[PDB]
Amino acid sequence: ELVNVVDEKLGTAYGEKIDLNNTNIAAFIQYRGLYPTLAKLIVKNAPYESVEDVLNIPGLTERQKQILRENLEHFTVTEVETALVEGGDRYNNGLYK
Amino acid sequence: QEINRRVQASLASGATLEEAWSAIPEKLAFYDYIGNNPAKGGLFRTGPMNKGDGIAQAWKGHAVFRNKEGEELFVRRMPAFFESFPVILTDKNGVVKADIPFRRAESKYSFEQQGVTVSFYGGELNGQTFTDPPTVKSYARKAIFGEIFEFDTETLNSDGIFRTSPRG
Amino acid sequence: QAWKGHAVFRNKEGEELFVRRMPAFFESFPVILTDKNGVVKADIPFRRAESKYSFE
Amino acid sequence: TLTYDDIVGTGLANKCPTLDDTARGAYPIDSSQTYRIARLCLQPTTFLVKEEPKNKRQEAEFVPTKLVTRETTSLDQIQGELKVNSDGSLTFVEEDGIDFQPVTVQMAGGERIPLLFTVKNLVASTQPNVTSITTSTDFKGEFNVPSYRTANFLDPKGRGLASGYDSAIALPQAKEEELARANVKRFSLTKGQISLNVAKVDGRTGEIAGTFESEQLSDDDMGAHEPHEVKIQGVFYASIEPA
Amino acid sequence: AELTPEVLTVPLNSEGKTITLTEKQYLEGKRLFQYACASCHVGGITKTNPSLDLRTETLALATPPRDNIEGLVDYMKNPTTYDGEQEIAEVHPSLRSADIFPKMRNLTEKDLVAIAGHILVEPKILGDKWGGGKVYY
Amino acid sequence: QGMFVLPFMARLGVTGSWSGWSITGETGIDPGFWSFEGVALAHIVLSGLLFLAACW
Ligand code: CLA
Ligand code: HEM
Ligand SMILES: CC1=C(/C=C/C(C)=C/C=C/C(C)=C\C=C\C=C(C)\C=C\C=C(C)\C=C\C2=C(C)CCCC2(C)C)C(C)(C)CCC1
Ligand SMILES: [Ca+2]
Ligand SMILES: [Ca+2]
Ligand SMILES: [Cl-]
Repeated sequence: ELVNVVDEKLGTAYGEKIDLNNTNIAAFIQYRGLYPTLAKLIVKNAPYESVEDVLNIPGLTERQKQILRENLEHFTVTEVETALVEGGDRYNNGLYK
Repeated sequence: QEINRRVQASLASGATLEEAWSAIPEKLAFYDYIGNNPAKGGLFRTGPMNKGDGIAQAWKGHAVFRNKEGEELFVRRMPAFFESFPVILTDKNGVVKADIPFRRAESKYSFEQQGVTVSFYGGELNGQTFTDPPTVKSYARKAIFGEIFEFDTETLNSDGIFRTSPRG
Repeated sequence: QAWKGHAVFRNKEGEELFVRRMPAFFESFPVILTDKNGVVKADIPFRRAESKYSFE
Repeated sequence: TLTYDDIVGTGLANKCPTLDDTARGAYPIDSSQTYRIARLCLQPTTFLVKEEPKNKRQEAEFVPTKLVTRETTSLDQIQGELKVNSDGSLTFVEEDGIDFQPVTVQMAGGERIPLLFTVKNLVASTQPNVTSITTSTDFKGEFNVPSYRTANFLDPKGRGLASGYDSAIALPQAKEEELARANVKRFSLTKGQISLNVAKVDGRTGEIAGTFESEQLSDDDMGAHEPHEVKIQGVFYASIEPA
Repeated sequence: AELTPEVLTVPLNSEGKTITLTEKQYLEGKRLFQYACASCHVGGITKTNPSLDLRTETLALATPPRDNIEGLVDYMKNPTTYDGEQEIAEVHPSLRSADIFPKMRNLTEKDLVAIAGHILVEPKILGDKWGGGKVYY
Repeated sequence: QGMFVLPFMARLGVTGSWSGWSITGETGIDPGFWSFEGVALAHIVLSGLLFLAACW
């Protein structure tokens, strides 16, 4: 029984929040302070077992940790979907304006 | 409009939703289906309407769409002009609540996100509710055509493409 | 698509039985099984009421 | 030393560097030192595809094919860590580079077999106690083969995985079930295998060259049909460096 | 509809203070924006980086906030990334890089104020078209 | 497969196609010009030239 996996993923938390494991990087422009620096570190250090695990990225400043903490309510994680992360699509998903 | 008038008159007299819709004659629902619109054909699409969408077997009943909050959603109907048409659902005031997205990466209205559901009243599917996004989408795809019917596509090797009527 | 293999027929007693082949002449042909000496051992009967050689 | 203008349009840009016949030396591995491959290059010379078995269910053979996508085939500028393991074996961990090429080869009878020839996320290891890389060293490992098309790819009727229609809109009222494999796009991810056989070593410069053979699946057109089995053969080059 | 004083009233700073631009300031703003910025920001998007647009909410969520005259003028003097982390005058037009972006050399403080006012006022007129791209043309 | 002239071409040594297959089940053979396609083409061209001569 065949499933469209992106559509399926949209019914998970991926469709409601920024999925640190899957969401394209431009999504971090939605909230203050995440783009491009933290966004780059987050995508680079994925996947994550839990949202809070993002705080363990090496090299972070205290300011950065605090921003991450203020925006955790906006993050989620789901299983890595190959279709969303191959091809470097997390950095450029073929979508502009 | 006439179908809705009859259904409203049915609800007003105390009928349940299911009863109200089951009282709708199948013939009338069949007139409210774009496959019977004579402006949907093709010059070289030869033969009877049946060779296209198939021999109509039965009305499935009226498809009612709802989101996770339980607000009733309405599929935007395909105008005759369009050989193909997107799938768009709005609330009663025409505000967009759900769709079938083309690009997914920035989708905000997927049926999956909005938890769109469908329940059927009247016809073969009376009383049934489907919540799995693939099936609800399928019925939405059919709902752009209006009332949804079961077809025999096997008997005539129907090809699935609308043909015009003797009127056309 | 593929060969199914060589069919070998046996009765309850275990004697190998051999299907009588259709000659080119016959558009249709009965199903008759004989032992190695050509003695009839089994068939698909037409009339059943007095069948004595049915596969069953 | 050749410039771009010397190379452009000759075909040489698709060739891996070679080492001459005197290069049969040995490159010492200091097990206390960390190492990198600064450039790994793979130039395929033959593409073989396993014919689909007639139904006899004997051993289906790999048959030759003709390359039609021209000299666009080599993997190059690949780099990564070369770990020294506790048993003295070496493991290459691919990090990055131009580690894939789309390739179409054409079978006897005209059938075209597109594939994603790749060593993406390669993990290849040697035999134990490799105190030096010599013409006797070999690397063996596996890699990832992602879908030949990525998620945005739209088929000719506009259907796709991460974008596109989710139905056959030209057949608005056909029964969906028979068309499901085509309507519903799926993203493949399978494993490939590669052997690197060192044939040449310059002990002084850290360059090694040899032959390779890889095995992987071809394109499945986002799940519409069964992929073919492919075996790729060619030459390779790597420059080892302390890092 | 008219270009009223109210349309032309935009946030001066983050502290609730506003400025009402004159019609002549708005026209100057349009003109200078076309002259120095539109090559990349035509219609409020960004051609060399479409992820970032000039919509007011987007500007509001930038660091420091840019949904005001002060923020934009400063951006035009000392541009940063959206999070404020690195200064990008070297690859983006500014007074500070007026040497490498020569169109910025004759731009005065008054001009920067006019441009800022165009950027904030235009979405008040054009709505979703501003920063909308081709979808909204 | 209901092949009629094909067996006559094969019979006299035309066994391969330009497309790479052979009727003996080989792959990656180069039959040269005289593949089945080449025979067909030669016959077509011959046909045309005979047409012109007939006209003359
Ligand atoms: C008023 C005329 C008329 C009409 C409206 C119909 C309408 C109907 N016919 Mg009937 N039909 C007609 C005459 C007509 N027919 C005639 C005279 C015959 C005898 C040959 C038939 C035989 C017939 C059969 C056998 C069948 C129908 C069927 C049907 C239906 C299928 C229509 C079809 O597929 O169209 C197809 C129409 C076209 C593809 C358009 C043709 C356009 C032509 C080829 C253009 C020619 C261009 C010209 C050469 C240009 C010259 C240029 C020069 C001046 C320079 C349809 C309801 C079918 C049906 O379903 O019945 C149950 C059915 O099976 N019809
Ligand atoms: C006077 C001229 C210009 C002004 C005032 C201007 C204005 C702005 C503003 C306010 C931003 C911040 C976007 C945001 O925070 O949402 C921005 C971003 C950006 N603009 Fe300009 N624009 C101008 C011209 C140009 C030109 C000519 C280019 C390119 C050649 C350009 C390229 C960019 C880029 C690349 C960004 C985002 C860079 C980053 O954040 O890392 N702009 N612009
Ligand atoms: C040897 C060789 C070959 C053989 C060849 C052949 C077989 C060929 C033949 C030949 C031929 C077969 C030729 C062709 C011909 C003739 C011509 C050269 C043409 C012509 C005519 C004309 C000139 C005419 C004109 C006109 C017409 C068109 C019309 C009307 C008028 C007129 C009459 C005037 C082969 C292959 C085996 C191989 C090797 C060897
Ligand atoms: Ca069919
Ligand atoms: Ca060796
Ligand atoms: Cl946006």
